[PDB]
This record gives sequence, C-alpha cells and structure tokens, in this order.
Amino acid sequence: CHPRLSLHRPALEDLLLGSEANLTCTLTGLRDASGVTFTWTPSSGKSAVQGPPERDLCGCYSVSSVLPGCAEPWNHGKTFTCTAAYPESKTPLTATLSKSGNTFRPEVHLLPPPSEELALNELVTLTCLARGFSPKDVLVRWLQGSQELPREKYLTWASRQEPSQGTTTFAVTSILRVAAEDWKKGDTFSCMVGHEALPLAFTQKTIDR
Amino acid sequence: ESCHPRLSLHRPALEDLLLGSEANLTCTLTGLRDASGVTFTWTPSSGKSAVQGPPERDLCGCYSVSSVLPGCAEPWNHGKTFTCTAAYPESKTPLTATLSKSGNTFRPEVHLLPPPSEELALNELVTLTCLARGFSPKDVLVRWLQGSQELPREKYLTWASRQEPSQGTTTFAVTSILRVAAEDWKKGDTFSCMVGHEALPLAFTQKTIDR
Amino acid sequence: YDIKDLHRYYSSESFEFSNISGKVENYNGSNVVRFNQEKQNHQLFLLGEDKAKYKQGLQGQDVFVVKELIDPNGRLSTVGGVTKKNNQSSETNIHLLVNKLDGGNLDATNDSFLINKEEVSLKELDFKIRKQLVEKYGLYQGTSKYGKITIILNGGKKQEIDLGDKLQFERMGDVLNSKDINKIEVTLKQI
Amino acid sequence: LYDIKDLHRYYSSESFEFSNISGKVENYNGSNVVRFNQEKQNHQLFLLGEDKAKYKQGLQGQDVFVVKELIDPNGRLSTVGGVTKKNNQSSETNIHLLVNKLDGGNLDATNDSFLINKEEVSLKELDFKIRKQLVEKYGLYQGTSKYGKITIILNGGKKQEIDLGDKLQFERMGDVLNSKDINKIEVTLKQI
Ligand SMILES: *[C@@H]1O[C@H](CO)[C@@H](O[C@@H]2O[C@H](CO)[C@@H](O)[C@H](O)[C@H]2NC(C)=O)[C@H](O)[C@H]1NC(C)=O
Ligand SMILES: *[C@@H]1O[C@H](CO)[C@@H](O[C@@H]2O[C@H](CO)[C@@H](O)[C@H](O)[C@H]2NC(C)=O)[C@H](O)[C@H]1NC(C)=O
Ligand SMILES: [Ca+2]
Repeated sequence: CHPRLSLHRPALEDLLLGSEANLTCTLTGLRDASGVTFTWTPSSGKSAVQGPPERDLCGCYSVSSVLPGCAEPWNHGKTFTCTAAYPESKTPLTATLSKSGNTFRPEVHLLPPPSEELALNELVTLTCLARGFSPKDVLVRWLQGSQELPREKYLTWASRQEPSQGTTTFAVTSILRVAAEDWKKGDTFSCMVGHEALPLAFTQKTIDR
Repeated sequence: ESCHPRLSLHRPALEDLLLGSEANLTCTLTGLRDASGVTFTWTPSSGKSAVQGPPERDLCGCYSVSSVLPGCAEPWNHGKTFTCTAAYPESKTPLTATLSKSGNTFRPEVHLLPPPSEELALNELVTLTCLARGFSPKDVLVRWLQGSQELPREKYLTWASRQEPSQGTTTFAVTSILRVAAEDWKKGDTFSCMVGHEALPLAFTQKTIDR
Repeated sequence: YDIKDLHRYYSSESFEFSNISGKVENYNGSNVVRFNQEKQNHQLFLLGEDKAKYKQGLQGQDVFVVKELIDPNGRLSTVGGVTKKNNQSSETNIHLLVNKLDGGNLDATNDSFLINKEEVSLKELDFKIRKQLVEKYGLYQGTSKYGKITIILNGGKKQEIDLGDKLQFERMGDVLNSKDINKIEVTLKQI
Repeated sequence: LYDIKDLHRYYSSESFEFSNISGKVENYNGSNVVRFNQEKQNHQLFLLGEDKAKYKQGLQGQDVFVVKELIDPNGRLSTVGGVTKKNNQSSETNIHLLVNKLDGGNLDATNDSFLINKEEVSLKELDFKIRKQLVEKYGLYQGTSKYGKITIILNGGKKQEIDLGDKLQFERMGDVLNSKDINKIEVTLKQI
C-alpha cells in the first residue's frame, strides 16, 4: 500500500464532444476510508465526490473528487489547484495542472491506396496520417462519403512523439481497409482528426479515385 | 486480490533471432512475492542452466522473478517446444508455461507510400509512410534506407505492432514514418522500407520508392 | 487548397436562415453560437469582427451557413456570416466583369451579380461569386484556380479576395452594404 | 503491371560468379543458409529445395552465381540458389536466342545468341542473364513490356519454360542444366 495524489486534464473526447466537460482529482493508496478534504479554488460549481472505490487497483482502496462545470475555465488556461487532506499523515497532498502552452495543429494527410492493392483488386487500404500537433491528445475518425464509419471497422495507432531537435511534436497514423469496388466505384472516404489547436477543432481530409 | 500470481513464458526477441547470435527465452511471474531461492525448471535442460534475476517489485508491491534460458535459438527455429514450471512458497501447487515457434503464419504485405501531394509543394520535408500489414505473429522489424544507406533509429518513427480489425484469420499491422528533405526527394534519389518477420522467405523484405 | 477541395467546398449548398438566436459557448476556446433550424444543428464560430460585435450571442440576426464540415456529433460548423435584422429592404444587381486570362489574351465577359439583402457578409458575397465563377467560368476545375475577386466601392477604395485559397475565417464576419458597391471585377488568371 | 520498376531494378543489377566456395550450412530463421566472404562483401546463401539436400553438409567448394536480393542491417547479402558441381571448368558455348516481340497485332521478331561461361549452369544464371539481355537489347521491364515467357529447349528431350510475369521462384534457383544439352532459346515478349 502507499497513498499518492493525482490530477487529470479533461478528456479531449469530452472537451470536443461532451457537454459537462468535468475535471478529476484523485487520491489513492489510502488505508483509511474517507473523511477527506477535497478543496480546490475555482468555485464555479465545485462539488467533489468519493463513493470509495476499492478499485485502488491495489490491496488498499481510495476515493476521488470531481469538479463539474469546468469545461471553459480549462480552455482559457487557469492553474487549477486540488489540495487533498487525508488521515494517515498531516501535511496534505497537492498536485496542480493547467492548460498546455506551446501548441501546434495537426497536418492531416489522407493517402491513397498502394498501387499493388488496386491490382489484387480485393481490399484497398486508406492510410491517414496526422502529424506535427502538440498536445499529444488527438481524435481520429472515418467517413465513407458522409457517413461516419464505426471505430470497430478501422485501426488507429497511438499518438507518438516524432523526431526533432526542438519543437516537440506528435504524429498519429490510421488504417482503413475498404472494398475494392467502392473505391473504384467512386464514393469518397474521409479522415477526421480532432484537436485543441485546430480552429474548428476538427479538420476533414477527403480523397477518392 | 492484491498480488495474484501470473506465470508467463516469452518468445525470443524477433530482433535477436534475425540479427543476433544468442537468443533467449524468458519465463517470469507477477503476483508472487518473497522467496528469492524459489526457482523454476525448464524442459530442454541441455546443460545451459537458467539465470534468475533481481527479484524486482511492481508498484503496490507484488514482486516478480524471471528466468532467461540462454542461446535457446537453434531449437526455437527448429520447431522444438519449451516448458517452464515455477515453484514458490505461495501455493503448494506450481504454475506451468509452454511455448513453441508459431505454425500457421503470414508474410507482411509491405507498402511504401509517396509523400503527401502537398507536403512537397512547400519544399521543406516530405513524409514517407511505410505500412506492413496482414502478418503472422505481431513481431516485426522496420528499417529505413537512403539508397544503400541505413538511416538511424533516431532518424524515424515506427509505431507499435497492433492487431488488424478482422472477422477471420488474425493479422497485425505496423506503421513507420520517415521525414526526408524535399531537396533529396526531388533530386531523384530513392528510399527503402526494409521489414523483418519470421514468415518472410529471406527473413527480410525491401520495398523501394522515389519519384 | 487543391482544386478538387475548392471545387468541392465552393460548390456545396449554402443556407440563409433568418431571425436566429443563441448564447455562445467557449467551444475549444473560441466563441460559438449553436442553433437548430432545418432538422440540422449548427455551430456558428465567431472569429472576426463579429466576435466582439456579437459578444452577446445571437438575438434575431440572419445567418449565412456554409458547411465547413459536420462535427462527429452531427453539428454543421459554419463561420461568421451574420447580418442585422430587418435587412431585406432591397435587392440590388451590381456589375460583374469577369476576365479569363490565358495565352496572354483576354476574354472579358461583362456579367451581373445579385445581392439578397441590404447589408452583406463578405462570406456570402465571396461564397456566391465563386460559386457563380465555377458554374459559369469553370473555376477550381481543370486548372482554373488562381484569380482575384475585386469589389469596387463608390468613391474609389476596393476590397480584394484572392482565389488561391478559401477566404480567411478571420474575415467572414465582415459586412458590406449593397449601396456602397459600384462594380465587381474578376480575373481568372488561369496560370 | 506496377512492379514494373521493381522487376527492372533487380533483373539488371550487378550479378556475381564465385568459385571454390566452402561453408558449413547454418540455420537461420528456420532456413538452411551458408554464409561466406568474397570481395569485401559478406554473403548469406539460402538453400531452398533441390539444392537443400544436395548440400546437406554445406558447400565443399562448388561454384556460386550470386544475385543480390537485399542487404540486411548486418551487411549480409541474401542470395538464393545458384551453386554448381565444382568439377565445373568452362564451356563458352553459344545458344540460339530467338526473341519474338508481339506488340500490336504484329510480331517484329529478331535472331540473337546467348553465351555461357560454365559447363554446368544454374537456372538461376540462365534466367538472370537471359532477362538482362531481354532488358538491355529489347527494353524488357520498361514502358509496358512486362509479360512474356522464356522457353528453353532441352535437345528434343523436354521443354523448360520460365514465365516472365514475375521473378523466378526461389524453389527453382536450385535446378541445374548441362550447358551442352541446350538447343535453342525462344523468348516471347508480350507488350500489352
Ligand atoms: C461530468 O461530470 C458530471 C458531474 O460530475 C457527470 O454527470 C453526472 O451524471 C450522474 C449520472 O447519474 C448524475 O446523477 C449527476 O447529476 C451528474 N452530475 C452533474 C451535477 O451534472 C458526468 O458523467 C461527467 N461526464 C463524463 C462522463 O465525463
Ligand atoms: C535475453 O534477450 C533479451 C532481449 O534481447 C536481452 O535484453 C536486451 O539487452 C540489451 C543489452 O544487452 C538491451 O539493450 C535491450 O534493451 C534488452 N532488451 C530487453 C529484453 O528489454 C537480454 O540481454 C538477453 N539475456 C540473455 C541471458 O541472453
Ligand atoms: Ca493543384
């Protein structure tokens, strides 16, 4: 066992597709049970929680605190402070994070299928590459013309950091295998990347025959 | 809960197998704790004995010992099967692990892809994408070349070997990204994406591109 | 901005809603008004003059939507295009001269352009003119891409839209008013 | 259709004819190879098929016609098949090489010849050498000349055909012929 505090930025999915974009501060490693002082600072809906989750993923549970409403304060970029007070030891625990600065947008690219696949004329592969964006965090989705294809139907790698002797940037690729017909048929496909640094938070690159 | 034990036997590093001389097999544990003398027993006990390691401890406690079987590289490629059994003072009942070189494989479908129709109309750095798809186990190697020159690991990005979405046979795919100088790309030279896999006839494959 | 994407875009259907109202949320850090109209929800981004001009959301204005794209949540995002209410106090047909320049020759084609309201959105003004430049002058098609829409106001001053790439969102908020427009000239420099 | 550039690169790259090569066969990723040094280069000769049992105990000192497949991160030049007896001296003999271009509804054909250095040659050496000629003197694998079929004549005793559609099958680069048993060679380019 061993208690540690932790702060988590609001998920991009939520930041770009949810209403109640809430933030989470969480204390783990407690042997105790509760009675923990979860006091932040930006009082604009402040309403922690606990519901003691034995799911400390370890032989000794813990609890957490939420700050609903803070969907906008986050985009502005204020330094949130979640001070945690628990039994065991005195001097409480305090971790605090804010928005990330020094950001760049994704340079999306929708690559056509490999000549060789058009030959085997079976299933052509559409590759999507987003690169050069900062906040590692990014979303990627697909469309057949105007209809978003289910995630269950494509593969998206993990946003990794690229090689550069300076501006720290990340890159993400994704593969969508489509029916040979449909590609030659004519209907288009699109790659839709989401991001904080984008203007409308989403770019959409489209390619066809 | 807490530290529930898990024994796992690992295959030799594809890398070692293809480019190395001594390839080993690792048999380790997870939940188990305590006992620094509690050893495991391997099957092909051809003299070469295992080599336990530094207890090492996962967070939240739960220690984890490993046992590497040296040069067991010939037998691997030779189709033999290994068996690792660990005994601890946790359960009077031991754990057994068994592994052998995969049958029913699939050669990587390697595709070298040209720079974005736009990335070049900025004459800065063009982006070369390599995609290996539909292959046997998920163990693959990806390398980059400028003609006959192998560029360094630091000079590129290859993502993990993920599993391809499928309804039938199970295959994986991996992607790599080499950013080159538009200047070089433009002056006509070439680039290669060499891949490593155990299903590929010659162990490797090279797919080459250029304008 | 590669031909196919410009033809694509400058071809899409544009809507001209009326008497719209909204609050404004800080989506991804930018002020945007949301509103449903023809069974389709929109998400108007206020990124230019309109950002301050409409710092209090929308309460009765008209809006020119043009699909930048549709959020994976089903919300068509459009940029600017907001013009005051009680604005249909006139029509207006202004002179539109189009000049397709090729082998160094001319090919002038004095045409005409219509303005739906009194106060205009550089967005609408630009969007339509290009739509009309494609449908009748093969723009962003084959090879006609570069150009330069020029709007000429009474007095003398004149505004310019480069055809090279979509109008900047920064200026979709901009508003002109019919009456101060003498003539419009284009130059489909098909290089 | 597309691998046109690839086929070219290969069937026109620099070949190599070595001799008195000795090497203990080793195991590699489940294959039967023989590594060996020759002229600043390190080779890795893979043995697949007819040649894998013939040389169960490596290469005593035969002759090897090496063709570079690629060069792994370790500098080894992966090559396949192409070994010959050893008691291989020399038989510079010229075989008749008929090349029939079929472009259009026409057949603008021509008569040529084919040289052979060894007494015992390898289908590997034939296929390579031949196509190279078909490449240099008939622009094979260029523009649209990709498909066709090389037909060898085993002195009124058989007929060995090598499709030009793609590379020779590794399986085949282990078969050998007797330079003498050849009568004539007929190529049939199929420019579509
Ligand atoms: C964002 O945070 C809110 C609040 O912490 C979550 O919404 C709660 O959902 C439960 C569901 O039963 C309701 O009972 C509460 O009233 C909601 N809270 C409030 C005050 O809105 C919401 O789930 C979080 N969003 C996610 C899923 O990330
Ligand atoms: C067993 O194989 C592993 C995998 O190749 C070896 O671990 C590597 O050791 C090198 C240094 O010698 C490191 O650079 C790699 O990062 C290691 N890889 C791993 C496993 O993380 C290991 O040395 C081998 N041990 C024996 C007994 O041969
Ligand atoms: Ca163009």
